[PDB]
Amino acid sequence: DIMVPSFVYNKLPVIHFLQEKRAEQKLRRVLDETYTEWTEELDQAHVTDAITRSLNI
Amino acid sequence: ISGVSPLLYFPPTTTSTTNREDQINKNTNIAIQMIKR
Repeated sequence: DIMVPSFVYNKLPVIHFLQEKRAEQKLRRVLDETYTEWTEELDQAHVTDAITRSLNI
Repeated sequence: ISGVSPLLYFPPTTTSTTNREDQINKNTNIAIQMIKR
């Protein structure tokens, strides 16, 4: 009725702070893993060159 | 260009009928094949 309640009440602030920091860390890790992937596609000049060769030019 | 040539140059147009659709179809098929590879 007296002791354990008081010590729990004393614990609350530090635990709240640490859990907030942990959530911020999770969000930071989520953001840090985001990279924009620039894809590379076959240049159409080679396609045009192959078209010309097929014409026997 | 010294020397009398035997023939007068004329346009090499011999395939009088070459539909644009067929040419673009072949270009598409070649393009698809290269892209797949």
